[PDB]
Amino acid sequence: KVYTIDEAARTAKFDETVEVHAKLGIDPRRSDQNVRGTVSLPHGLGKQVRVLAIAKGEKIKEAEEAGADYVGGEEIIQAAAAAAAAAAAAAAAAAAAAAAAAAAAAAAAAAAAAAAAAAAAAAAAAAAAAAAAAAAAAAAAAAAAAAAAAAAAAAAAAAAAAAAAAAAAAAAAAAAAAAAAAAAAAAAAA
Amino acid sequence: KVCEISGKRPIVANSIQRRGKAKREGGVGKKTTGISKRRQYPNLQKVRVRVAGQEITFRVAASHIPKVYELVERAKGLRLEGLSPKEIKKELL
Amino acid sequence: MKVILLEPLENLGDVGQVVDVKPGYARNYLLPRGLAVLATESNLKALEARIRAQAKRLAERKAEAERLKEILENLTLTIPVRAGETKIYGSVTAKDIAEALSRQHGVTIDPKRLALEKPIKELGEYVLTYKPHPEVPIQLKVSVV
RNA sequence: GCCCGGAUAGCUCAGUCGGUAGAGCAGGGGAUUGAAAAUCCCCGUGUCCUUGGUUCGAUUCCGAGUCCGGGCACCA
RNA sequence: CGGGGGGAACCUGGGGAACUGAAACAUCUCAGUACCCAGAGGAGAGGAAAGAGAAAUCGACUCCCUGAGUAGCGGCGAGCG
RNA sequence: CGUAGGGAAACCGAGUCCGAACAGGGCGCGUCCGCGGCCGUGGACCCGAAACCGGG
RNA sequence: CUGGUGUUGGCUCUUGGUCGCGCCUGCGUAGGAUAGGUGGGAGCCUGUGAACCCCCGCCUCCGGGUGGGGGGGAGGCGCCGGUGAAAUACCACCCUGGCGCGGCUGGGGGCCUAACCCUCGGAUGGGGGGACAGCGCUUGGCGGGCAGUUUGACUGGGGCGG
RNA sequence: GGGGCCUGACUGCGAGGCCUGCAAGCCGAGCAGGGGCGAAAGCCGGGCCUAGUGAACCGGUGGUCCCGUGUGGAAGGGCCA
Repeated sequence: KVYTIDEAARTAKFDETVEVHAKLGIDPRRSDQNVRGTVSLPHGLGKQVRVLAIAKGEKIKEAEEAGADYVGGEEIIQAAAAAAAAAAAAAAAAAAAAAAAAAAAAAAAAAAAAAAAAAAAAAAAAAAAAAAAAAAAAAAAAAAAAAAAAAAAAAAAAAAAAAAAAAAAAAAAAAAAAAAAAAAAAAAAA
Repeated sequence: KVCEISGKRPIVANSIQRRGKAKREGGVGKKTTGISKRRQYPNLQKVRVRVAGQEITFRVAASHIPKVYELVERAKGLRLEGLSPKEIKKELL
Repeated sequence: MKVILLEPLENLGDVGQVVDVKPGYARNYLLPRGLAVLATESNLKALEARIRAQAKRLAERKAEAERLKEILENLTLTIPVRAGETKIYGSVTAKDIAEALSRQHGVTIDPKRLALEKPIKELGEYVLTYKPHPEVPIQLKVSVV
């Protein structure tokens, strides 16, 4: 109407099952694309941001409590490497990549915000917020959204997640917005 | 021949044969390989029409056909008849 | 091709309808068969003039009926017929009714636009309806002497 | 110069709509026969031209180098 | 009432060549020339900006001198302008 | 026309062009009229084709 | 000769391409079974009448998949579980192929008559042909029937040869 | 002939000559840039030398201080290759 009306969700009970969907170019040029691993978003959304990180035996204190729950160390590296029906994500600092034991038996991990010692640091807001989704053969898009109690707090994806549109080199025009799920669907410009 | 309405008449034009890649593409450019005189005719057609009593045809270029159905509408407000198929057309302007 | 109809037709009909067609059709069919005419503004405005006239010229005979309704819709007639008992000796057709009502109130009436079946032939109370379109039921009273 | 089509066993060539590599013929042995064919049986041949990549894998999907096959142009 | 036909050139319009030049030749040139037709008149055409073109610009058209063999056009040839 | 040249140009100027360059090197001091020689354009020293085109 | 357009019209049958939208679509191995991808996702469906049985279309890998209509009655699904690369309900963008109506333009096939065209003891009409043919503009092609031309030099004459 | 490091099969210039109707053809010391080999002196602007070539015009690429039809940009030109 005169803007993209989130409070036009006025279909069951507790609503955090709304979404943002779209489409773009198919194998544009020759590679593909990649979303911002947990887009920081102008709202922390107060979500239980499950960070199943890849810390050391030293980051068991504050790698958890920077807007998350559980974090392990060397006890989930080599001990949880032999499990195919049981056993967000930070990254081991400097350069110690996770495909030496944690790619054994496509997931979801870019990195965590820098500090060189802590995670819940002397300035920590962008660390518990919105989601991300990479390629998808046909289309792509497909992200999460927001909570049931939010007037203006839901319209946070106009120049943020719908401006994740910064990894589509060339093909056509990388936008075909269509938001809302588990009830209905509205579609809007960004 | 000529349009009785418009005055249009066959005009003389050239027929130019060319060859070559247009400069605006691959280039070198085109080369006229023969020009020659020829004419373009107006698209003349036939319009039989009732009007007053008598039948009256026009020789007229297709572009101008409607212009006749204008006259027939302008012709209603007139005193006419008197065995005059051709003498109508004349008076039909 | 813009044209205004006359003789209604299939796919395009009731007179005076402006509708668009193939110039070949108009030109080699409708116009020469007088089944429609060019939708020239010359004619188009003359069409407006057929409507604007008749149309409103007909809210006369409609608003004039209600101007005559608001005199007899309430007013009474009263006929001093020469009758015997409850039954009457002669009848009372409208040529009487209409006439009596002229010489009783100075108003003209058609013996035709009534709502009459039989000629009464019977003393009592009756109130018939009039015509056309919206209708005006006049009130009448039957008597003796 | 630019757009098409192709490559799979010795030869000519089929196909998952991403999960099987196959006809036919030549080629070698066996049955038939006065014979040579045509017959009938059995057995060999696979960088599926090339590295990459999508994906749980690929022989068909995509980028690609490559060689032939056409096709349409152009040539101061 | 008009028309018609004539008139040395000159004018406008409708049609419109070739030799030639390019040291051959086709694009190009000769040339919208020659010629044919129609029309006009003492002249004809044109003529009061839906113009020019870079100037707070000029102000119908025609003719002469300039501008200038410049601007350009051109098998960027011949040459045209 | 001449009093200014260089550069394709923007431009700069007794200089300027290439060049990164206080290397090098390239280009960088009358008109008007008469007369005569010659040249270009028009037959252009005179005569001559075979032919081509238009209209009769 | 030929495509496109104009002159050029009615009425049908038939179909393409497209895009609106709405319904389907999917069966390598394991796996309840016919799992299209990626994300949501712990709640939904039912008196906005479910479980169970029959008639009935459509699709098929012949296993089932799915829709209408009848009856009926307060009960169904997912999570869990397990196998897989991916798991289930439900909602989202997302054609892999197919139908169902829409619009937009595209093609054939029929019938018509009134433009055009031929005819008729002369007709504002009657026959026949007929939206083709003819003619305008435009596209490519065939094209000594015709036109304009070109067909080099050296050379113990020219040609031939070189 | 064999080996080692290399890319001077350089960029910007060229005193001066050979040859010579023109236009071409050929040799060139030396200076600057930034290099290569050498301890260095020095040498390197392809190849033991003399054939392996094609003016202009017209286009194509890649560059680029330039031009850009009133102005800003385009279109299209020029310049270098």
